[PDB]
Amino acid sequence: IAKLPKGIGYEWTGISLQEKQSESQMAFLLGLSMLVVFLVLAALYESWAI
Amino acid sequence: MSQFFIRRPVFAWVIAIFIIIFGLLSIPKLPIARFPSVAPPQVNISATYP
Repeated sequence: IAKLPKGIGYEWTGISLQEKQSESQMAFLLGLSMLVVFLVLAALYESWAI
Repeated sequence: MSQFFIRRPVFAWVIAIFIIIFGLLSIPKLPIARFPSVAPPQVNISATYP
């Protein structure tokens, strides 16, 4: 699409827009899901090293 | 009693860290306005008989 004449945009729709949206969130959802368990384990084993 | 959080300081810090994180994930999520909807809502019915 970047080789087209200038002024021609594009968009994704349907199954593809819901696929591109699913790929931008994985690094955030894997970040929180590892940050939450690290927090809740410090609440049970009284330390940061464990 | 309330002597629980003297011998267990790490349990105190994660509750303080949890609401820092959840609060900072919500300041971009809040609408910025000058006033709430304090004024009563109006519904205009416009006719035409030229």
